[PDB]
Amino acid sequence: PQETLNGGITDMLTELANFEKNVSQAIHKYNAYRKAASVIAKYPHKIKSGAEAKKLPGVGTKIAEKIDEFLATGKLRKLEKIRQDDTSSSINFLTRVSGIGPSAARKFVDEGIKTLEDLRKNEDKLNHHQRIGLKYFGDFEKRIPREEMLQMQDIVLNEVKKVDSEYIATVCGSFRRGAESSGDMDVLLTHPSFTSESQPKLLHQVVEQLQKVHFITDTLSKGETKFMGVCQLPSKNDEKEYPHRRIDIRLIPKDQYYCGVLYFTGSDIFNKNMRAHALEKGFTINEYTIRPLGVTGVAGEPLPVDSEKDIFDYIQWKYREPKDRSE
DNA sequence: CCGACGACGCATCAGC
DNA sequence: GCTGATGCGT
DNA sequence: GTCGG
Ligand SMILES: Nc1ccn([C@H]2C[C@H](O)[C@@H](COP(=O)(O)NP(=O)(O)OP(=O)(O)O)O2)c(=O)n1
Ligand SMILES: [Mg+2]
Ligand code: NA
Ligand code: NA
Repeated sequence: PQETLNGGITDMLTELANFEKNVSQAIHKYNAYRKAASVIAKYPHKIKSGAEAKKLPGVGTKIAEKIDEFLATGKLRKLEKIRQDDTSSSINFLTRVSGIGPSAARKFVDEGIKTLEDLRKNEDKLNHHQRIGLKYFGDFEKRIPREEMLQMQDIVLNEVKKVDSEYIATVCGSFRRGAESSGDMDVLLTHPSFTSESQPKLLHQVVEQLQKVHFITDTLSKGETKFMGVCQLPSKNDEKEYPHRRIDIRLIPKDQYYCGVLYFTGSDIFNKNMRAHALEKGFTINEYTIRPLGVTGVAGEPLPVDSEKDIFDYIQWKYREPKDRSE
C-alpha cells in the first residue's frame, strides 16, 4: 500500500518494538510489535478503529487499545514518556552502534556513558567490534545504491577468480533480488574441495586477497566459514571518497551451496513463508538442506540438490526468480 | 493458564 | 590452559 | 504481546 495510510501506527509500533528489544530486553515483544507493524503496513485500508485492527493476524488486545489512544489523540502517553526519559533513550541510541547490543548499552549508561562523545572519550572500554562500529557509525546507516553494489561485485568476483579459478562466488541478499539500494553486501562462496564430508584456509585466502588490493579495510569477525568486515570502493579521481560498507563472506560446502544461496537471497519474509509451504507438503528447509518429514516428524536424510530449481522440484512448486521474491 | 516465539557462527566472558 | 555461557548480528 | 495448546 502506501506509508501514510497507517504510517503513524507502524512508526508508533516500530518505536515500541525497539524499546522492548533495547531497553526491556524482551525480544519476543519486539518481534510481536514488528509482526503487527508489518501486517498493518500491508493492509490496504486506513484503520478507523483499534477493533478494526484487531481483526488482523498478530494484532491483539494490547495494540488494539494502543491504536484507540493514538487515533483519538495523535500520540501515545507511554511513548512520549519513554522518549523524554534520559536513561531509556540513551540506552536505545547506543545499540545503533554495531557491536553494542542492549546489554552493553545499559552497562555504559549505568556508569554514565550516554553518547557517542562519551564513547569516543572511553574507547578503551569498548571491544574491537564496537570500535569499528563506532568509527563508522555514520557510514553503516547509509544505504548502498545498486551502482556501487555492481562495482563492489566486480571487485569481489574478480579477486575471487584470481585466488582460485574454481571458487564459486555469488552476491546474494537484496542485491540479487534486484533492490535498487542495499544495506550491506552478502557474498556466498564455495569450492570443489569443500563438501560435507571433506584447507581451513579457503576463506582466509579470499579475505586476505581482498585486503591486499585494499578493498576490505576492517575485520569484525573471521572464522573458518564466516566473515564479517568492512569494505570501501577505491576513490574516483577528483571525486570525494566512498562511504565504508558492511560486507559478509560465507564459505559453504558445495552440496549445501544452493540451499544456502536460496536462504541468503531472501527475503526473510519470503523464507519464512517457503518454510511452511514446505511443511504442508512434508518437507523441512534450512540454510543447509531440504529433508523429507516422515510419519512422526522424523527427518530422513537430506535430498540431492544441484540448483535452486531442484529445491522447487521437491515441494512441487515452479521457480520464482530472485527478482520476484519480494516476499 | 501457560509456553512458543529462528537459529547459528564468531568474540569475549564466566568459571574450572 | 580448557569448556561452556552469554552477547551480538542477522 | 500474540497465538494457541
Ligand atoms: N534476521 C535475519 C534476517 C535475514 N536473514 C537471511 C535472509 C536474508 O535475505 C539474508 C541476508 O540478510 P541481510 O543482508 O540482513 N537482508 P537483505 O540483503 O535481504 O536486505 P539488506 O538490508 O541487506 O539490503 O539472510 C536471516 O537469516 N536472519
Ligand atoms: Mg544484503
Ligand atoms: Na487478532
Ligand atoms: Na547494535
